[PDB]
Amino acid sequence: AGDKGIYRHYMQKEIYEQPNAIKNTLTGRISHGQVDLSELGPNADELLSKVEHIQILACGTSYNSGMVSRYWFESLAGIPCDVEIASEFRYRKSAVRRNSLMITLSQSGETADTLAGLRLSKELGYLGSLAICNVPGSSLVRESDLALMTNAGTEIGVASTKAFTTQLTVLLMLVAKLSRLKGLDASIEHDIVHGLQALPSRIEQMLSQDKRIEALAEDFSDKHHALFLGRGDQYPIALEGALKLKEISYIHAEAYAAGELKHGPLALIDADMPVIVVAPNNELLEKLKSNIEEVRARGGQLYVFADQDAGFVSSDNMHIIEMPHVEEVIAPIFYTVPLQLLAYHVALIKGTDVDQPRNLAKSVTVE
Amino acid sequence: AGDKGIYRHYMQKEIYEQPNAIKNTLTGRISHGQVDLSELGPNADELLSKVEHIQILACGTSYNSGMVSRYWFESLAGIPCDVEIASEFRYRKSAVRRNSLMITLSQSGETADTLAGLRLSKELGYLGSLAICNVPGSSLVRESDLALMTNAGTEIGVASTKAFTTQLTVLLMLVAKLSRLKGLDASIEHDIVHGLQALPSRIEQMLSQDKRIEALAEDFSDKHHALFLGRGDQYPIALEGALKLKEISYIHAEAYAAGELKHGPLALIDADMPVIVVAPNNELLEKLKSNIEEVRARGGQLYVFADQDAGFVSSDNMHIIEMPHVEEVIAPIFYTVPLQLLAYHVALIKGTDVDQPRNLAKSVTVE
Ligand SMILES: N[C@@H](CO)[C@@H](O)[C@H](O)[C@H](O)COP(=O)(O)O
Ligand SMILES: N[C@@H](CO)[C@@H](O)[C@H](O)[C@H](O)COP(=O)(O)O
Ligand code: NA
Ligand code: NA
Repeated sequence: AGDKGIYRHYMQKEIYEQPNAIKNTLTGRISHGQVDLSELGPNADELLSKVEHIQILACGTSYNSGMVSRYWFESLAGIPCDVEIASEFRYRKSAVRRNSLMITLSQSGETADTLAGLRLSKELGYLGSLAICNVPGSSLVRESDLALMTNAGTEIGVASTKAFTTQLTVLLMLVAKLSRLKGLDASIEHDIVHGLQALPSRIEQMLSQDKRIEALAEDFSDKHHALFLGRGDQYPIALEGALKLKEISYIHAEAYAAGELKHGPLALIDADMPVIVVAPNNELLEKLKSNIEEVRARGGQLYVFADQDAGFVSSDNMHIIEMPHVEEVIAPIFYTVPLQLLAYHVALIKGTDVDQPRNLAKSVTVE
Repeated sequence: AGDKGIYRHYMQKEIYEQPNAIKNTLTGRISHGQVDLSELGPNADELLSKVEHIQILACGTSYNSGMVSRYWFESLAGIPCDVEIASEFRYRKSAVRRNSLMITLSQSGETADTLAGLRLSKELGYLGSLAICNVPGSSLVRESDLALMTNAGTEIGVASTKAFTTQLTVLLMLVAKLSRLKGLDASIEHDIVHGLQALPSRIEQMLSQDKRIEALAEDFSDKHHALFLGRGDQYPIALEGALKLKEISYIHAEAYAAGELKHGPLALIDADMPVIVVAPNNELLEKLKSNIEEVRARGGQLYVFADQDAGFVSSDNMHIIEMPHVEEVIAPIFYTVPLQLLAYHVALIKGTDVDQPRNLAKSVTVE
């Protein structure tokens, strides 16, 4: 499988390779401050400029990356985007949108549900298909019209880390390139390229503070439940942080849109169910603190990952886990890191099988 | 709040009122075997025929009804449909679709997030708005262009039951009416009207077998977790059955698309986490049984709600909970019932506050 070097597990290694991985993914693609996707060929732009809707299919952690990207495609490139679990798409009769581009996200490029949604799509009237993948020569790559490799290097750990952040990096580059094809304000693209060029050092910063996440992991290591909350583009990061905690600690962690906490889940919260919040602004955190106060009688606690610049202050049931300020455009990618490290340190404390969590496999090559 | 008559709780009452409620919702709307929405006025059809995309906003149980309907709008009326949590829509910059109809679903008609998504939408370029609601003269009704009341009678129980099934009934009628405006095969509409006219007696049948659900409730009443799985149009019913179990039993029940069980959650399953499956076909059940077998060493068990006609047979770790055959078009509505009764009987056994579950309120009139 490969040399782990100084890391104890492939996953830890892959988490620490994120900066170099994202660097590698940017290589050849940034030319004079603009996204250069010329690796796609001379007719690529013709197709891309035709796109009026983007459809994304994937499973697991790859669906979570697609979900983040939808907020980018719509808010920044102004393009309608839908993301769907691959198995759900493949078994339903769908209404295909005018001039829709079909994108599949997959680390392995072999996931059966995703490969099937792609095969099916060819007969449904899509403008064409684009594979974002980390494995060259894999089926999803071979069978798509276009492919943008993430170039993260091989990922051996079953719970994906660098493949996810490099996927979001390729996605943001596509959003950039599409904002330009649509003749949208050039600042949209520059903000993205700048967020991207900073990203590697911003994660390297996040990594240097791993010891603080380790301490936090002690408060979750004996818990059997956890609720992860996020709003907008951080909603999917909360999805991804609960998936990672499920995957390698086996804790029953579920994600929720922050605004729906009150429409149900507050009834479950007690001391055995910590609530994590991913990069909330002030207005949202005020609501959440008011919600957690409703459950103080049961020891409800909020754990808030947030920009030190927001000025939030920890209280007895609200713990601010301060992070460096970072560019809004890349914040979803950056806030993933602490959630990967949290899951990893909980797994270490418990002594679970990080690189091969029970009953899971790197890629599900069967439907 | 009203006479409970012979029922112990408003919720139980509201669950047993479903047949009469759905009847009441169909009243005046079925004319010579076709959906008659003429209550909307003379220009309604002009607008509706213009629709090329449907956007639905709601929270909680109302979002779950919208999610079911998306599969109907796309598979039957051939119309692109997107459903979004109201809070998520209201805080993001979205890409509005060409000729999009905006629909809000709300029992109370006052939910702040949903009312806000509606207000915002007026300035975004939607063809117009339609409120499906159970409270007349409520804000969402007053402020929308069109409204289709569910006429379920008042719902006092905090966890919604008849408002949800009457919402899905109004939704299927709209799908029918739109298939006709698009000049689609007339059978689509007749299948729906027939499924609908049968529905009341089909639920009355489901209700007569309440004693069998009660027995099943004993197997969940001491559990702290539960995974609900569903595929396609039953995926949202699994969402709704896990929400109900969360709401009134306080058990940590989460729903998952059946095809993603393998992409994560299988690592969590043990004896303290029963897996429920909602109306799977043979192909899907074979996969799920193969998945549950992977976790036999930890006592993993599947509880399958399914058409007696499928011929499924119970085994030591797969319990078939047989149901009468029903028309495919209304199956999502019918399979909701047993999940409402399961939650209700678990709550009864535990002695939790069914009609006012801890920390919840009928409608969340604040954001
Ligand atoms: N390994 C898991 C992610 O941590 C799993 O959910 C994975 O994301 C899923 O199987 C999709 O795999 P793919 O990206 O290779 O398509
Ligand atoms: N009462 C709950 C449903 O059982 C809650 O989630 C509710 O669905 C949500 O508040 C939406 O309310 P509404 O339908 O009145 O808009
Ligand atoms: Na945001
Ligand atoms: Na189906």
